[PDB]
Amino acid sequence: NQEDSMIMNQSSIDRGLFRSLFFRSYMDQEKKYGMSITETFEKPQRTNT
Amino acid sequence: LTCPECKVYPPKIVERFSEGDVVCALCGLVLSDKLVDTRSEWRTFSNDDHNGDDPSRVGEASNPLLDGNNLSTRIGKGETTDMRFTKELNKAQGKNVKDNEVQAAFAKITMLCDAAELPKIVKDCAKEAYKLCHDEKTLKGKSMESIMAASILIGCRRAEVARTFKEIQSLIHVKTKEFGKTLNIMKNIAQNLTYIPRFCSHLGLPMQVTTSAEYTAKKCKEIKEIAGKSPITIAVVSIYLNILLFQIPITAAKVGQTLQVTEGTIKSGYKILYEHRDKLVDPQLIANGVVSLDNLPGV
Amino acid sequence: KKLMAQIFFGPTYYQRLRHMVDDKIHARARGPMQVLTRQPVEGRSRDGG
Amino acid sequence: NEVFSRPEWMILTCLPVPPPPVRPSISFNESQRGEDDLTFKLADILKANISLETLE
Amino acid sequence: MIVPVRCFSCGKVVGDKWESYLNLLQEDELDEGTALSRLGLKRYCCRRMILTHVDLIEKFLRYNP
Amino acid sequence: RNGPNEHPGAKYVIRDSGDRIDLRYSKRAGDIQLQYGWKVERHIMDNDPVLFNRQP
Amino acid sequence: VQQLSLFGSIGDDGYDLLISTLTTISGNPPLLYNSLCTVWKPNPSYDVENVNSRNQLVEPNRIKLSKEVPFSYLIDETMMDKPLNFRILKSFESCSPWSLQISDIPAAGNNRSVSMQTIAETIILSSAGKNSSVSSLMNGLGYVFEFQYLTIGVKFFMKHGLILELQKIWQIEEAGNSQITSGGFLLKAYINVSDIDRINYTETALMNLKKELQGYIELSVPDRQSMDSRVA
RNA sequence: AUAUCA
Ligand SMILES: [Mg+2]
Ligand SMILES: [Zn+2]
Ligand SMILES: [Zn+2]
Repeated sequence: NQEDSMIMNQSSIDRGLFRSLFFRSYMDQEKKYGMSITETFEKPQRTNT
Repeated sequence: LTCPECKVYPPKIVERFSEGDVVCALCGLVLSDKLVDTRSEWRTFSNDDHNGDDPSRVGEASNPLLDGNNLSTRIGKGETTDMRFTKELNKAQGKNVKDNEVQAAFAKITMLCDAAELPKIVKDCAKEAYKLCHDEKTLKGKSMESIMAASILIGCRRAEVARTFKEIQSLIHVKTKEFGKTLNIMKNIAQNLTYIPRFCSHLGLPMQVTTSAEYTAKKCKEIKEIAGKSPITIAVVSIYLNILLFQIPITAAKVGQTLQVTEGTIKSGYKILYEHRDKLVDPQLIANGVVSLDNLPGV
Repeated sequence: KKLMAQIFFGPTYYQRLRHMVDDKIHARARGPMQVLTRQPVEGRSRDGG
Repeated sequence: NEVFSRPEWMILTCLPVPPPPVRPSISFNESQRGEDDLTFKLADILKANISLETLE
Repeated sequence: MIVPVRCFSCGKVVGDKWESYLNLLQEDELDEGTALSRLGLKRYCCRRMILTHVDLIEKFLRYNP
Repeated sequence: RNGPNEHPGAKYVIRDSGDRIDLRYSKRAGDIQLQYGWKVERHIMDNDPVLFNRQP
Repeated sequence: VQQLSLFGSIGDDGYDLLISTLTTISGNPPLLYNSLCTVWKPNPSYDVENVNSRNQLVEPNRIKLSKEVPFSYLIDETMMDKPLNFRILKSFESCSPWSLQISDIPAAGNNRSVSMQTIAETIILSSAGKNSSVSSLMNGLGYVFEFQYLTIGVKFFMKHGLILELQKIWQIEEAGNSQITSGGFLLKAYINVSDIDRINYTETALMNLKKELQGYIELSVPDRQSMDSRVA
């Protein structure tokens, strides 16, 4: 706990002390590139992708 | 790329981006070591840097599909600038400048879409339809304000943005038969359901009415009850049937006004559909007030 | 065994801060390179050096 | 210096054009393409040049 | 949000005691310090668990789906 | 043999030939028979000298 | 086990000369021998992931079962009463013990002076129970019979554990046995190595034999891919 | 570009 460090009760941590939820959100667009080119939502196949 | 050691026809290879290597998944031979981040590399061309402080920002993105490849900066005011040299170097760009100015007809399309409440994908199709047909000998000498009025319905008819030809007649301009022939010589190089949302909104009807009118109109066509009447009339008629069936009614005069049809014509379609009103309605329609199928005007 | 010292003990309101070791930790040994300079890319995010 | 730096060599008559490594391009998605600011600035030099050549 | 089962410091089940505590306050009018002690919560580690709880769950329930 | 996942393991094998063997994917990551002069790119291990630094 | 080897070949007519040469070079005449090998592969009807309990990639491979057979099982009546010596080759309840082997594709390396192959082997001594046939046992492991071949030949014991086999191979099927070596004999020189030293020493022994036969018969390193039994 | 970290 020297030089601004601290000791935590590992027992307490198990009991839920200081736990937190974490939510990240990923976004994605299906963009339209002009008259013909359009992105697609699908599972890509490794042979033609 | 294909592994020099193995060589199987479907060349199974992975891009281990994290270690910056391109590996053959079978033998494990590394096929490349120099590997670049395309996201961050693209960040150097299209960034958020408008001020000019980013040393990473060093290029700019262009659109080779629409404006070809015309690289050109603009003489403008900087921090330490005399307003004299800007004028001279700009008055000097005037002598070096016809078709490089007809690109301001894109500004005519952009200002028309924004006046017609049209999306960013429609403008870019109208600008590509106009670039590939404004110098055609097949169009020759058509009304130059009616060939760009026709390329907006060409851009809307691919981007799935419902816009009747009479909707673009209201914008500019359009001479009907003149921008109707031009809409065909370029084409060589709507439905009931389309109008229903807008007309209903102006009508001030509920979702329930809209849905039923929408169902009736489709059935009317499916049934082929209205042989050749214009879809706008069909829709206005169907709106009349459904609305009359529900509590908040709208009259022919009011429906016609919104649909931009005439009561007589709405009457014409309506009576044709009325006979099969039963078949027309959605099944779980709830006629309210006092308007059941039997009671509908029948007019 | 009793401590020769007596400890100042009691509840104190402690806060959990946004800086957690696992979102910080980073190591690299050959990886993605810039195009222009042909040097290691930037930031933990990009697996930079 | 008579060998490496005669004063006549300060005024530009010919312009060394740097290769792509110095001004990389990127080809995104057929309707998106990114050129380096130098490639822009060069094209202006060229355009301004081609113009003045025609005038003389 | 939602009463902790077990006190962090010693792990005495505190999960059962919530409603009982909230009851000894409304129904019995009793002060917080006596209710806690009635419920046998003697060590301050256990006391702080109930005394300083904020049952946010009850607000969370106020939203429809 | 330990490989890239076990602690005292290795990531690559560099042959005389110059080409890098990725122990993570090479089908021969098991039956890899070393030759004097090759390089094994092995994990950092207890008692290796390393530069430690605190910025500024 | 590490098997270091070199291969060669000769046509039927080169037999006597080769036997005479190897007899003088090694000091001993040839010794007749045979072996039956049955190869098995993972059952295709069953399918399992190809990974460890540690989630590490495992490559599916064939298992080779090999044993001998009494020579009398290879001599018909036309073969009857013919010196049971090297010249014979020209005119061409429970389970038994077997040798079970799984081998790896030879060590990689350009300009290898010999082929070097790792071989995992165990010995099957006997069986008991319901399905005690070696076939059932292989099935119990999740394998099925694929193919099998008979090899007949003569061998020579030389110095430092070097062994030379002159062999003929026949694949066995009800449709008939076809001689893979039709035309001549497959020549094999090898040493089995259970330290780098003994490996470089063994290479030398093989290299000296190659050197000693240069001009007459050539011994070379076969293609790694031709010594890979992995299923695919 | 802002916010932030020692
Ligand atoms: Mg500090
Ligand atoms: Zn490979
Ligand atoms: Zn407690």
